Amino acid sequence: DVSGTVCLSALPPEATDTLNLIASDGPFPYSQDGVVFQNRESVLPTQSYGFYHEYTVITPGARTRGTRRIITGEATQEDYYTGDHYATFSLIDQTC
Repeated sequence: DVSGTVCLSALPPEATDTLNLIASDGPFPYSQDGVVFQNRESVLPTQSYGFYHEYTVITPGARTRGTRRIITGEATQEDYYTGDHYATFSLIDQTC
């Protein structure tokens, strides 16, 4: 299930960075940025394989990708933020 919609400005600033890189088709900081997200656990709505992709939202100080991501859907501004390593997601509203 998607846990509601969140304004971009209420997310960590790194989420804004990640969306800016998605908008320019990268390049990206991690090799895993832009791989297909399978939605294996069906947390997000069911869509075709390849409908979703994932991108790192950098955690300051982390040596690894940490727990924060944006998952894109192929729909117009369909983007989800997770801060808890894909457990929960909120739809990102870039308008606020």
